[PDB]
Amino acid sequence: TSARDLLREMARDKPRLLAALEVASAAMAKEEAAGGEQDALDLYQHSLGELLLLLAAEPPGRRRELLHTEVQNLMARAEYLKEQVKM
Amino acid sequence: DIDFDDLSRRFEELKK
Ligand SMILES: [Co+2]
Repeated sequence: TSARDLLREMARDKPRLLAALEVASAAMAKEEAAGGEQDALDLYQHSLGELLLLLAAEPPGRRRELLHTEVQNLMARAEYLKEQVKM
Repeated sequence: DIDFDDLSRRFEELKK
């Protein structure tokens, strides 16, 4: 089980968090598709905004740690993609 | 400790 699968399972009781994670999942799928780069960036930006506030709202615990790790990774993926697009 | 200052800076930069 990946960290992401586990985060999703810990989020089973929190629809807003699941939904933001699904938008992030769509971003990553778009990054793999021909012509998908701008859609990926838009999905990354939107999900990240939501996830940052959800992270601020999260009480301390394993789910917060997983969410922080995922947010850092998503931000880095989006940053790298943005640089690739800028060329 | 989460560095929200770093994350908020990076987020504004990304958004453009
Ligand atoms: Co929204």
